[PDB]
Amino acid sequence: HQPLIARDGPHPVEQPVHNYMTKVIDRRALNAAFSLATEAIALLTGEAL
Amino acid sequence: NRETLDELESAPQTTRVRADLVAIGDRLVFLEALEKRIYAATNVPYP
Repeated sequence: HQPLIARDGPHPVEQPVHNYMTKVIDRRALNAAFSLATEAIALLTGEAL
Repeated sequence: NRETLDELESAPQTTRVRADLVAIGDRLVFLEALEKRIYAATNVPYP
């Protein structure tokens, strides 16, 4: 909402103005991969002991 | 005939206001730049 100043003279009389706007959230997604080693499975899962 | 009466009445109520006072020479004066204060969003130019 915006303030106004009251003018005196041949200035056209100003009346309040209001502003409604609406921005849309930008979207994104991120990545990474820690992929495991074959033998390392057969160790930590037991399965090879 | 040396008219000294004049007028002094209410010693008016006072408030503490944030201002900017600078001493230039022997005088104390207010530094006012009123744009953000009043002219800011109003579209009226700053005189």
